[PDB]
Amino acid sequence: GDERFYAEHLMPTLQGLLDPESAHRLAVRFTSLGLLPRARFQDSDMLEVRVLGHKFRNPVGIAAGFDKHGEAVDGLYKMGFGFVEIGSVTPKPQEGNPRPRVFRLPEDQAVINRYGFNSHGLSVVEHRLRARQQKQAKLTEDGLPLGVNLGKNKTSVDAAEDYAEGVRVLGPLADYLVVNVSSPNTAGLRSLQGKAELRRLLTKVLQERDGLRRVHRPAVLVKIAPDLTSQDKEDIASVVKELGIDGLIVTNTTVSRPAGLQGALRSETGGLSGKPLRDLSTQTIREMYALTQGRVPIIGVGGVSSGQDALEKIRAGASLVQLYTALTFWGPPVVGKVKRELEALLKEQGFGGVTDAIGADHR
Ligand SMILES: Cc1cc2nc3c(=O)[nH]c(=O)nc-3n(C[C@H](O)[C@H](O)[C@H](O)COP(=O)(O)O)c2cc1C
Ligand SMILES: O=C1c2ccccc2C(=O)c2c1nnn2-c1cc(F)c(-c2cccc(CO)c2)c(F)c1
Ligand SMILES: CCCCCCCCCCCC[N+](C)(C)[O-]
Ligand SMILES: O=C(O)c1cc(=O)[nH]c(=O)[nH]1
Repeated sequence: GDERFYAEHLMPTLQGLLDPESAHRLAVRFTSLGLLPRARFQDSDMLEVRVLGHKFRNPVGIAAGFDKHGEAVDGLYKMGFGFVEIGSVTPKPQEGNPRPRVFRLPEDQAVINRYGFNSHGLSVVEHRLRARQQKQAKLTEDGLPLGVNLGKNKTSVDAAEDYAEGVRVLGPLADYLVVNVSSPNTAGLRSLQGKAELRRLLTKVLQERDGLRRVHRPAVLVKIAPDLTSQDKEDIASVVKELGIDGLIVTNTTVSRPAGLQGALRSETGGLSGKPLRDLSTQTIREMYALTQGRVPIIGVGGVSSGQDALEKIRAGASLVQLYTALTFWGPPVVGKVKRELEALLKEQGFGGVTDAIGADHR
């Protein structure tokens, strides 16, 4: 009902009137103000997942980058997301790259962005989250956890200290933290995915995390690129198991440009998201699940806009999934759509619930 209206009329009209960055800002504002109908979909028990030390009422989250500064968290839960991830947040405020820096590829159901970690900074986000900290504690108890995605400043000399500062400041306010070493839009950042740098970096992050008081001690996940070599992936899996990293987010956007893209803006610099990333992401999930023997929780992300997309990532090894780009095309109704379709497919394929389907392709 609302799905068709948003998909065929409202969203195409917003896109026709507004450049993508302006449209994004409007979306965040409307969401923050709750200017959206409370999702009518009631989450069934078979969508519940217990992972990362928490209950998730459903496995569909909002990916990092939509609410970079923690301004729309409650509105995103109202939209029906089972968990919310904000960020990336950098230690100091920074403006990001010059405009234009976001591009729609409607023929490909894709987006290219080169925002460059535009961030209000840790202090501002800290105070935003503190203003609703007890509300979030209740939401988390009720199965709606909060993740905080940490980045590094453009002019930072010591990347590990940037992430450490993020752990110290926002760790106490998060159910999980994400060490984002896979943005394609910060020079040198992805090199932090290399084995030696990654081990040093994550050792420091986990030390800082372990130093927080117990009820303020988050899970720590690493978010990785879809563009890794086989060697890169082996090394990451090894470091993650060695250090006891709590999970992986798989994947960030791709700097590849798959054959067949039709969008006029396909050769813009930046990370590509949406459908052209979908199966690249799913295969990266599949590989990382195998390399970690299924013992390391994966949040699967990239090109999800249907129950089938979600279930493919879950069967490949994901315990949870996220989406972003689908929102920009389908609007808020896509969340209920994915959940309804996912429940139906689980039933069709003989799964008792999401948990039974995690990694099922490997078995
Ligand atoms: C405009 C835009 C901004 C993003 N910003 C971030 C970010 O700040 N940090 C991050 O870890 N991922 C960021 N992402 C990546 C998404 O979290 C996600 O990994 C990726 O877009 C694939 O999911 P999707 O195909 O559903 O959009 C951003 C993506 C887009 C499209
Ligand atoms: O190109 C982009 C884009 C690019 C890069 C990042 C983001 C976006 C992005 O959010 C977007 C785009 N085009 N349209 N939207 C968009 C616009 C909206 F108004 C809403 C929205 C949210 C809440 C309530 C209501 C009204 O009920 C509407 C929405 F979800 C998405
Ligand atoms: C082998 C992967 C090649 C690159 C990505 C493949 C994209 C598959 C097409 C499904 C997209 C649906 N739509 C509306 C976006 O065109
Ligand atoms: O801020 C950005 O440019 C950004 C960060 C990130 O992690 N991923 C992405 O696609 N963009």
